[PDB]
Parts: sequence; structure tokens; C-alpha cells
Amino acid sequence: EVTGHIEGPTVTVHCK
Amino acid sequence: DDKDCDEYCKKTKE
Repeated sequence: EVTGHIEGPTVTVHCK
Repeated sequence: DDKDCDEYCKKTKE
């Protein structure tokens, strides 16, 4: 699974 | 808004 969110001034990707 | 980052992540993690 791969999902991200807007964290601070940059896009953060999280693949668990 | 937050979906943009997720979509982006999918594009690079595709």
C-alpha cells in the first residue's frame, strides 16, 4: 500500500 | 489538497 499527505511545505509519501 | 500528495506518491511509487 502506498499513500501520502501534505506535510509542511512538501509532499510526504508513506508505503506500508 | 492532501489528495495531491497521495496522488503524487502513487505516480512515483507506481
